[PDB]
Amino acid sequence: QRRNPRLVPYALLDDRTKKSNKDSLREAVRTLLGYGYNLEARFRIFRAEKTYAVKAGRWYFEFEAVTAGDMRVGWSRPGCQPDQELGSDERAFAFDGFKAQRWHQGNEHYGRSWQAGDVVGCMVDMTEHTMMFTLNGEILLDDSGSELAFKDFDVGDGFIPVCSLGVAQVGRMNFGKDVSTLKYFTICGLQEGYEPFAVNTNRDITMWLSKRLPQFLQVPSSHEHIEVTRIDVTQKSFGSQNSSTDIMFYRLSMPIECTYYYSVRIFPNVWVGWITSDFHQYDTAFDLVTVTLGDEKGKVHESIKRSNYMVCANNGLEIGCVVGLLTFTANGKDLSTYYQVEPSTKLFPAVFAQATSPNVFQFEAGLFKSEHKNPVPQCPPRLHVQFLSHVLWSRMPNQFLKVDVSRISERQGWLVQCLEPLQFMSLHIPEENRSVD
Amino acid sequence: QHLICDNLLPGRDLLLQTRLVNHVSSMRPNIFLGKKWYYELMVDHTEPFVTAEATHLRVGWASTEGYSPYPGGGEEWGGNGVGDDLFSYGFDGLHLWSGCIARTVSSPNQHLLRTDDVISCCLDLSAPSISFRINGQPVQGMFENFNIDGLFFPVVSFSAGIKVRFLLGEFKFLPPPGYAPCYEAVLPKEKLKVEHSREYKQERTYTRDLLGPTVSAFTPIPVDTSQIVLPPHLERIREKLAENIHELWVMNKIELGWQYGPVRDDNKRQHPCLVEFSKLPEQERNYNLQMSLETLKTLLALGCHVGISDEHA
Amino acid sequence: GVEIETISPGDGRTFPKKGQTCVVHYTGMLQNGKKFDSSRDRNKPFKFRIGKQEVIKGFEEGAAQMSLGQRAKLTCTPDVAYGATGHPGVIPPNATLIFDVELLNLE
Repeated sequence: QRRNPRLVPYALLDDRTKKSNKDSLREAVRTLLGYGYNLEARFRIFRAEKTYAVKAGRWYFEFEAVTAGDMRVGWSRPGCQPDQELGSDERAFAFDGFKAQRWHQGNEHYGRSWQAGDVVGCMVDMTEHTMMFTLNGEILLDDSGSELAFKDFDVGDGFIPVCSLGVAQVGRMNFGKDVSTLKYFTICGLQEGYEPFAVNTNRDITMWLSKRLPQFLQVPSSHEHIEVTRIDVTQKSFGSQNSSTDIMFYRLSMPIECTYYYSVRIFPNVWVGWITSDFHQYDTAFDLVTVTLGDEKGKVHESIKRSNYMVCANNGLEIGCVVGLLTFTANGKDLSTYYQVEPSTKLFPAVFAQATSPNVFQFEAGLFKSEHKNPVPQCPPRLHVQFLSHVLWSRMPNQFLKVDVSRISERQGWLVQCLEPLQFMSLHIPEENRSVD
Repeated sequence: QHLICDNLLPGRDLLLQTRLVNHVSSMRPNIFLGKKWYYELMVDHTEPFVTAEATHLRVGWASTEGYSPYPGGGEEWGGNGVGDDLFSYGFDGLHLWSGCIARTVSSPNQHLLRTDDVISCCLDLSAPSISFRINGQPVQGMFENFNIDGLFFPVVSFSAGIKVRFLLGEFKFLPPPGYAPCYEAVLPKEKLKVEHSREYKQERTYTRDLLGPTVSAFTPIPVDTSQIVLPPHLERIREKLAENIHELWVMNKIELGWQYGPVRDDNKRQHPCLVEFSKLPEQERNYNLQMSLETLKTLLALGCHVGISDEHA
Repeated sequence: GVEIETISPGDGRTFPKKGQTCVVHYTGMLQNGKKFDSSRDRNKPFKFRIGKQEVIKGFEEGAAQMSLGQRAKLTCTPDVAYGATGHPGVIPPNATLIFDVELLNLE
């Protein structure tokens, strides 16, 4: 019911004319107990640049606690990873502002919880191997009658001011330069033999928050059980038996622009496709180009493309043959889902998969490795040391874009306007295409 | 020295080729969309070149479950239409973008994005279509059958000395075609505030504020209490208290003075429903005889225990 | 035959004739999008005479069919461009060129 002006759910519409329906059963309840029937009822990491990692002296900065939840503030070694979460190893030396404890390979109580609108403060001795915090001007104490919170560490490559946030929290960190906004420095600090980060700098210290979008990386020796074995046709083996092996999206490095095919070998649920140079879709599912024609009047408006992430599913030798355009073979069967549309795009060889068995995937009418490098007679195929077997990993940190835009906003017509052009300095790796400044 | 320059240089493929580009920022008017909707823009500044490169200004929609908005430094050059979660348009020589690939649609003017232009974009509700127009003239709107997930909202991006005006209400010129303006998705309680398109910055000299990720359309989920069957002891007990519940629909209507009539006309004092609960059928008192049944099953099935204790009447 | 896509309209009737200098601001790139030349960069408006075989023939013929204020996105054929010899260091052998040219003044 057409042109209905109330086409919204329960969450927003006028329930006061529905309060005649609400209070109808608020007074009809009095006909029940008068009768005798009653009723009874993600986590982001924030850190400074590794080149500021001071390895000597007595240092201090503060944190303002604004809202409720995850407030973890501390100092960590430069090898701390934002792929994981804070504290759960020997690297991070942090204090839990909520739940009244401190994180270094575990949990043990320290101090209290924050308040809304706080200033925490954290102080680190680097010459001496102690580390004493504070809170709102008050030094924080342990259960064992000690303000000397973190002791007996190892002085390696210094310690960077780190942090962590949760789901709906707002944070405020001050690395010096703002002595007028030092709310508890005058009682603790200079009178305790310490220093802020205001001691020398003339620049604004760059922050390295973690990155939401997963973009892939080299396959290291860093997994419990992931080991591509480079073998000499000229496959790439595997093994992935662990306790947590849900989904890893694999891909090779080098793409094909716009004649040869490409073979896998699997026993069983396991996909085979092609990745275009933007694939940062992490999902344990199946999901996603589709733009039409335009012929100055319409009248055809059919399609452009098919590719946007190509789909397949004793030996499953499912094969992505290329050019021309794209098709698929499967153990000899030229199956359906011809993805034969690509104008001038670059396509990564790709495998998206789970892990059930070890020694499970492989790789490679002649064969393939001509079409990448510059020499292209190259009918004998040959593997190369530049061929890597990347794994899509989650969170590698980003820079902070120290000056942004001098925009202004209006309402009477909503004028939004900037007039100060800033510029990058962007370099893009040509063969693993992505733009870094 | 000539020989390295002939071989290693001009391939642009072994080395790390570089450039510099302009910073891109995107803004959205805090709207969401979980018939066909319609928003406008009037671009009031041109600046084709205030750099040693061209300037850009793109208009269009987006999604929300995917592509955290990282400015320039993430995917290629940042902005609008550069990912799969972005469907954008608009240029001098108005060729559009989707997933950082430019396609070359036409219109028989090939205008700029001047000081005196209006875009005319649209988006279909419950249909996967987006069609643009320049000054009303059709640009042969394009985007058909992309993803329907998350929520759709206009995220116009810009990198120039350019000012624009959201014609969103304070409407000045817009055709109406189809049926929806975006002044109606801001109807009940939400206001018209414009942000920096998911805002991971708070550009302050002292301390940028920090943030957590996110926490998240007229087809909700109701509650269902049909398949919890009443016992026939509490079934009459409910209809004993419903015998003294339909009289409450007389009790709030014996003050209103719309007495009995064999026809049903409430606005001229005709009302065939003054007789009580069990005596009238489920025809005209169906709004007050079937009403008491399922709405009292869940009175003792949503945990609210009312055992068979005292006398319902 | 070179692909001349107009971008902005100028005035159309006052076109460059044979025997004049052409004030052009131009930015050239390869087919891949990589930028190999500019004139906004060095910040001098380019100038050349039509017909004296100074600028390449694709640039010359595409600068012929424009006017004042009109800008164009020439997509020049490599055989009218530098050709299979290309240019040793800048242009690879047989690659198409995308020029964004813009006239400013004439003679």
